[PDB]
Amino acid sequence: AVQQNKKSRSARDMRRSHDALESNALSVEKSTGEVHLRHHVSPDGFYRGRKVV
Amino acid sequence: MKRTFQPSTLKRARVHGFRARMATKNGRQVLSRRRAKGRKRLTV
Amino acid sequence: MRHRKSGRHLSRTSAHRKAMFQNMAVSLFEHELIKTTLPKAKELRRVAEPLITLAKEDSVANRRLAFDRTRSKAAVGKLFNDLGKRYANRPGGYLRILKCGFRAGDNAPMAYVELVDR
Amino acid sequence: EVAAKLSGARISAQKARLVADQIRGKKVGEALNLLAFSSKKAAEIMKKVLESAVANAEHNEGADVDDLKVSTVFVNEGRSLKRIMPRAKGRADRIVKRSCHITVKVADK
Amino acid sequence: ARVKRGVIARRRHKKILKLAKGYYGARSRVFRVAKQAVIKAGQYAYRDRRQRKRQFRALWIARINAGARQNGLSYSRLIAGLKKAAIEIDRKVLADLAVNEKAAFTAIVEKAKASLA
RNA sequence: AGUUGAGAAGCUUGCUGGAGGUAUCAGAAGUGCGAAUGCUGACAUGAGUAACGACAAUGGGUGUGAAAAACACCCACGCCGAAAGACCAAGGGUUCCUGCGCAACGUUAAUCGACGCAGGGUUAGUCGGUUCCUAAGGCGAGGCUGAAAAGCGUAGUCGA
RNA sequence: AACCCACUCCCGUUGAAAAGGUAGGGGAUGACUUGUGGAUCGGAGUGAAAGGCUAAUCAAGCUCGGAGAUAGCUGGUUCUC
RNA sequence: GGGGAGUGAAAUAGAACCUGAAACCGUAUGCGUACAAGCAGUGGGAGCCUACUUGUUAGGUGACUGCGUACCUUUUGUAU
RNA sequence: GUCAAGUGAAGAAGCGCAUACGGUGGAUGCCUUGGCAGUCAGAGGCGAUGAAAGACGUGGUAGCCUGCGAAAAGCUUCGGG
Repeated sequence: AVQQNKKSRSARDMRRSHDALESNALSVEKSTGEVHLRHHVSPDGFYRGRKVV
Repeated sequence: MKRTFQPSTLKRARVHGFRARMATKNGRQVLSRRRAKGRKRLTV
Repeated sequence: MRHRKSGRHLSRTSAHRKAMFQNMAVSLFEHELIKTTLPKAKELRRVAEPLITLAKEDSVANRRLAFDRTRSKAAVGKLFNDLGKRYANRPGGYLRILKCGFRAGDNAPMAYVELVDR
Repeated sequence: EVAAKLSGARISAQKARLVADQIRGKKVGEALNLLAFSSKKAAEIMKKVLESAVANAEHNEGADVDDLKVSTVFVNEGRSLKRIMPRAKGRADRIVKRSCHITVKVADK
Repeated sequence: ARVKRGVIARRRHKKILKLAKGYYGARSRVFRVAKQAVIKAGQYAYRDRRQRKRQFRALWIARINAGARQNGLSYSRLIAGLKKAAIEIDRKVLADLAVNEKAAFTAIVEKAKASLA
């Protein structure tokens, strides 16, 4: 089951009009002052004003 | 699924070797063709 | 359709789950903090916490009911002597789960699972 | 306006323009936060390229990192590598291992 | 005298691709499709130097019809009355006077009604 | 880009390029490409889709690292066990080991490797071969035969 | 049982596999299976015979030549008025 | 792998290195595109945007609208 | 001011066209240490004094070419430079 015509630029790009990205769930610790994911331990091991690791 | 090349160095050298080619008239002219073409091996 | 159906398959047989979960229980009772995937952390808390609740009471029946489902002598000794006298006045929730980024090779969402008074 | 370029990144261009579309026009610290927490390979690569562009602006000019804005990101295509995957019934197919060229162009406008 | 034909083939393809620019997709950028689109544009343009003279005449006739009916006359009665008289004035400037100079067009339709056709 | 011709086309110029070009009129042609399921290279589309190679099975800890699901070690879990274990012939030909490495190769990553670079490692009177002997079969002084090439063969002498 | 085979289903058909896998199946002290070496070859071999096999090729292998065979057939044949 | 600095007449001659076309893939700017049905053009045509210097111009888009079933080859005949 | 009716400019997930810069890619131009075809000459063979064609060695670094041959990128003599 193949195409009978190659697809154009336009329809190729309209297909991929949906596959753009997001990850905006960042936040800053009040204690240390660094960015980390929401609800996640910091890359320097802090979580809600406390070192955990 | 057994394949068609089953290697043996003795059967190699006795069918296609140097002395087998130089035993017969036609193998001597195999070597002279294959030497006239300029080949590096000439006994395979 | 899994309406109201607990437990998760984790791409495994049931015996594989049982081995992996009592391994993680034993490893958490020795180290008190391990590092694992977030769904295996969500399913460890249903295996590992009844063992501590069982360990809050010293009986021979309790220590070989612990032993047949955490089958290592060292974790039955770590329970009933350390974890179970510590957690004797806490009504559940003996371990917490803290999400910690993603694994580098996959994107497996990672979590730390930690005994609460460590 | 200061560039940094990676000529030949072992990701393909279509996969890298996804992350390239995601930092374009942003502030540099915002862009570094986005790239440092993204789930992808192109963000590791493009974060290293953005670090290089920023440090080029710090050392070859006098711009502060707070002033800088990532102004032009574009991913061109690099030289592919041409390899064989053996398939069934004796048939061989060509794999192209695509590469790409990442250019981050930081500026203070 | 071996003669290498890649320098003239290029200029002939540039000429065809320049004539094809503004077109959709491969109609403007690959030669075997741009060539057909340029030939087809040429046929339509030949045909439409004719249909231009057909289409403007109908628009003039429709505007003269609309202007003459405001003064109580058809198009066809107007064209008949402008030949019971002798006006030798065409559909183009009558449509222009129908839109722009309406009193002059009213004078023309009254001299057609004056010839009672 | 402009411009001039009915056309093939011509002419003038901005940028690029950085060493050749050929008014005119003649001579000569490997003289003009869109098609030949045309040849050869590059690159599309399908599509970031299908797959990633038996459904023995993995989970933590610790280290190293720029970075570890995958390397190493520890703890534990499974799997083979007339083999998924040890070994000899054949075939291969350095793949073996140790340092350093990770571009490419490895259907992912790799700090690991049957991969790259450089070094080292293979010790025999007794184990295998040569050497001694012959089987099938080969070759074969002379010899019989055959347009020639050669065929067959005696003495012989190779051949495990 | 090993080993040798290949009757059935299902899968697979762009395969893990240019003929397999898993379940079952036939022979399994013989007209058996197999290693190593050797012999027979292209109107020519070998064949418990099917046009089977003779290097994934077989109603006449492969390769190189005659050779640019031949084709009343098919396809194509390039700038301008 | 780059950003400078140097060499060089020239490094967008930097070693995959003279020139560096087309296919194909991008980023930026302008304009048009989410009530509209088909070989994607062509005739008409508003609007907008740039250069000019303004106008009865030049370039770019082209809402809307009339007509409009590619090219080849073969055929009595092909959008087929 | 309110309420009706009429009318409709921006606001593009993405696309299209033009333009300008890029990337890929190797055409084109120019170039040649390689070929091709003749003319005029040569000398028409080499080998049991071991050939053509090779294998292995040969160097301070040492792989492969090219020379050499355990005297091994060379040895002895004449001659030229």
